[PDB]
Amino acid sequence: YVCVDKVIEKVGLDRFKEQNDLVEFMNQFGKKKMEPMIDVAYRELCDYMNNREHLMHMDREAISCPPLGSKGVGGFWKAKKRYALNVYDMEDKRFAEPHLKIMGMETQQSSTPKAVQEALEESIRRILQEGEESVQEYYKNFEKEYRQLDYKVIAEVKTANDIAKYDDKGWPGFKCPFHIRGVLTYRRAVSGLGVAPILDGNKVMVLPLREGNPFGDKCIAWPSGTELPKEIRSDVLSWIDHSTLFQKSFVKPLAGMCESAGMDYEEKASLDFLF
Amino acid sequence: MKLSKDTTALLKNFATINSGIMLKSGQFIMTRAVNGTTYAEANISDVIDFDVAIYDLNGFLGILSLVNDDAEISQSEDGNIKIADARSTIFWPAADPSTVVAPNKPIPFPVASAVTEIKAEDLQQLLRVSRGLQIDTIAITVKEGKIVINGFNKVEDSALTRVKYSLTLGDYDGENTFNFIINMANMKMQPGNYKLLLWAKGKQGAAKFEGEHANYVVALEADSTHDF
Amino acid sequence: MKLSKDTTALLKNFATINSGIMLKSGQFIMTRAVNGTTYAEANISDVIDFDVAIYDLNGFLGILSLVNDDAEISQSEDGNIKIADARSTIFWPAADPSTVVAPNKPIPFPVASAVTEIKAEDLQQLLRVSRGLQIDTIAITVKEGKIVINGFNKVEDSALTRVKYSLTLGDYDGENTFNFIINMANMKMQPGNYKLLLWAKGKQGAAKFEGEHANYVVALEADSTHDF
Amino acid sequence: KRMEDIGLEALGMNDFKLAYISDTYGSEIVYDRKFVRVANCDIEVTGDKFPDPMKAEYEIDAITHYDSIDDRFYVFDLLNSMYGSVSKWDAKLAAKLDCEGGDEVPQEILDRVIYMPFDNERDMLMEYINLWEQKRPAIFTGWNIEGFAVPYIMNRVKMILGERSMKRFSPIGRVKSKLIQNMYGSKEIYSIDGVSILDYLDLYKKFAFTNLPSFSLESVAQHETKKGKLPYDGPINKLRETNHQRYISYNIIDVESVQAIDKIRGFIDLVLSMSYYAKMPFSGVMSPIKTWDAIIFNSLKGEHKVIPQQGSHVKQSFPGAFVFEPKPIARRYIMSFDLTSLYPSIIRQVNISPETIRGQFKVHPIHEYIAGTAPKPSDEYSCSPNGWMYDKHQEGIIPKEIAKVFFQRKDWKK
Repeated sequence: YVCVDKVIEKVGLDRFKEQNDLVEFMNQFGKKKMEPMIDVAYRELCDYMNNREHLMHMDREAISCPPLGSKGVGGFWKAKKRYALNVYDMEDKRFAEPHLKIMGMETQQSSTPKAVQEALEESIRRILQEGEESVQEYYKNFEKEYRQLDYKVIAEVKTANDIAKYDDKGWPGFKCPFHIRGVLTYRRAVSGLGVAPILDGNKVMVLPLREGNPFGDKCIAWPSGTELPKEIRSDVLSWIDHSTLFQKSFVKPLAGMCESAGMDYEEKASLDFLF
Repeated sequence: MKLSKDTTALLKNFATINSGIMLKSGQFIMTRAVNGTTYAEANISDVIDFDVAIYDLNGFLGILSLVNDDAEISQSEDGNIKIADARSTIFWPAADPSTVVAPNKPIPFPVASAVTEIKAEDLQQLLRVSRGLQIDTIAITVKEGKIVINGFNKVEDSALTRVKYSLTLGDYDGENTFNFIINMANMKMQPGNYKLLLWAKGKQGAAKFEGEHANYVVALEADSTHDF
Repeated sequence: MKLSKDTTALLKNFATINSGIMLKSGQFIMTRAVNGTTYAEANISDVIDFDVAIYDLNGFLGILSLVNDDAEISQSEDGNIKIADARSTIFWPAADPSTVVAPNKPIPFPVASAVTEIKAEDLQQLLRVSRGLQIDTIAITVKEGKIVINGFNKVEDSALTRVKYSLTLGDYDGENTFNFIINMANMKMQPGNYKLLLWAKGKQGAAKFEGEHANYVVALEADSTHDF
Repeated sequence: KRMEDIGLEALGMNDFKLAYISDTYGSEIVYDRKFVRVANCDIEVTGDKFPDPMKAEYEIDAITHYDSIDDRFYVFDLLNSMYGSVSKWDAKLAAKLDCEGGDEVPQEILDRVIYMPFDNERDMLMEYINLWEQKRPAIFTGWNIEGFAVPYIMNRVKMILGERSMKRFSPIGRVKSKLIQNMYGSKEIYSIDGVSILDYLDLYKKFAFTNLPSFSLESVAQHETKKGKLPYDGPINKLRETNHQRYISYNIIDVESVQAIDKIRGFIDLVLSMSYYAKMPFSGVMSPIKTWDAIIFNSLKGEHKVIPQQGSHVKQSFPGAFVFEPKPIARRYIMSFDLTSLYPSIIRQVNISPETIRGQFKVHPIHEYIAGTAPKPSDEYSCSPNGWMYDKHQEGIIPKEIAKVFFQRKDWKK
């Protein structure tokens, strides 16, 4: 994936008024650069190897370019085989609007829910194409929108096992697992609510809580396919800790790309107000 | 050249603000934060002959404190800083201006949206209890007609809703309310009677700690609010 | 609460025994070691309006020392601790009494086998020389016919026979012999003179330093002997 | 064996089915895809816990077998199970829209659905056995079939009817169970001697060059045909007891979705093409080694040559892929490209067939060849960076096969 931007600035970015013109120019540059250069860079290797003829040759399969007139990065590089690009033309299949080619990140990883998957892919598009303030605004918008989202999807799926080992008279014991801790808190809260108890081997959605809740613990867990009891649903919802979950499900990735793209994911310094 | 003890104190405060320092010719000292969040400027009685960039201002001040107050500091023949005392001569190499964040001009402060007064003891109490109460944010706002400052722990509550330590600044007679947020790792004032000048239009907004010896300017995190 | 500086110093010295505290509503302060090896009591003049549990004492006292002594301390609307100065307030969190380890009932000392008295400079000498001389245990005993002290190095001398510090505590008119063994770290007390109440029975024994402001009680390890 | 143990080499093919098929036909063969019976299967099992294919403890209540030449969706339903008896499926009700109580099965599908209910398990399983007998599939596929379908059906017929009826699946009465699936050693595969099991999940996984977050049938079906199914509620385990109707209809669209994918990809046409181009049994498509052995043997036999005995070597892993080092930097203008058939092209660069080795030469540091500072390893003989040396005028058999296949691909693109 050779990175060639010098030719663009060398020719003069002002010459190009549309993304299509830049794409066409760099396509002609690739056409004039590939065949002679690759032929000369392989004929010496062919005579070194002493074969009948060098079949070995590349092409100009893929291109990528940040949209013209915008301040997006275009393409960054988070880790080995973990990156994103804004491809305009795959193997002479031109796209009227650029298509994002993404891999490595959690956009395709099913450990996180699907809503945050859409949110990550949209954020990736924004950073690649739009620019900084767009990502800041989208951050703030989603951050506002995440709090009132339904508690079912934003609850972590866990497996409830060997509960009796980690309980101490209905209270957390030694090395109580986080999901098991939430199950114990649920059992304490639903003590006298007439609900079916959580069974070993069942699946539970876990909603963590902030320190100091009346339940006296940092998490709760409720059985698979069911809802929180109406009596304690409001008390839980008013006391849930979505902050650390949001960061784990959405903030984590931006940190990597922005640190690897010369980008910031939230700003709290001026640099403007002064000189 | 010759520097007074108060001048060296201002240089040490600027070193706390930023490791490096620009010393242009004149009677003014100026240095901005590495990230540019804070800016410290002051006017000194002494004059300066030549501009110089110092990477290690604190170490240079430590060296300077060991010699007479009347030692002369000038440009050495080897491209460095020469300090001549009555009996001793010190060679401190001069740092490159490009390797240290360099200010250009002091900011002509516009009309302040709010004017407030703070005393030395109250500010010292604020900064001292900030470490003990692990406070990282302070919100300056209006509560029952009183312009006040309040402490907020950002880490445990990003919503900035947990009051931990509130200090009342003074009276505020106006319906133009505001909540301006400061990060504790920015302001580094010297003790003294200081005045706050707060300016804001839309997203734009900054604060100014003006004092008898030096004046500093600090930024506002975007979640600051203001209706004027 | 309006507290005096002397009370702050006394309860600071108390904080060494236990990090937390349970200041019950009343007039009497009382702490026990976390491992239950040393108890400390005192009576003050500032009445306690409500019970409060404090996790970190040292930070609380650091905050207290940086405000006016007339700042009124009470319980906030959320059950926390609100201390209001003349023009400021501080919200120190209040812990649950369950998590903070505190002694349950006020402790009386029944009777001493041989009541003695120790002068302030004696304990001061002992405490400054314990660290320098690398001493890890001490013994109060009868030698020559008089009650004396003996410093021992358990680390090297498992027999605790290598005396390093010796000082005749006083006279001894009786027939009961004893060798109480205590560790200097186990005994933490304010600089001052004290009255020793020393009692024993079977495997179990007591030493007590009664003081003009606060009284301490330390235990005696199994190596202690007492013949009556 | 006897010429092996005397330390002498025997040339030709140890395998004999390939020899028989190559000798019997010889010339290139033609075929009509319509004649070969391609069967599709899918099964739904209601169970308290995840039905485990290896143990097969739960009961089968849903079997949909799609026959190609008869072009029929045979549906076997179990009415009176141990999970409570249920009503009988209705075609016209299912064809209707879901709001009135239907399941939105396309009408042409119900035009071919041959539905049969059964009161007890033994009768339904025996009917499935005799349906297999009457219309023996020639290639028997489905989505994730060797993982959940084939094992479950065969374990259940063994645990209910006995091995004497379990072995009735094959036309030659031989159903041998292979145990390994050495990747994690988790599951077991089955082999019915006479029908070529070909798991459609593996066919898609290997012959698509596409990556998806999940390879479950639903997501890939949505990707391919843009046709999901109506959302449902509750765990699947209770569906049979809530609205069993939908249950059966659910499975009926399940088998079709796969057929839809076939109609978009033509995968079974591909498997027929490869099998009849390599003159080899169907299942060998799963293994590239068998395919290549078959084609190279057929070409060499057409050239009057003999293949050597399969030499026994130990496993010596070699260094993997040269991955470049990425600097975590944003690159705005980045032109990316990869060459075509890198390894196949190199195969003609060094002509590496077993007879083409010609010795070794003096080995330089690899960086010398990277910078080109090393001199020519040989002038009249070809050079490779591994210190080894190969002929230039004698074309290898492997390069000849590469040339033939590449020419065929170019001709067929034309």
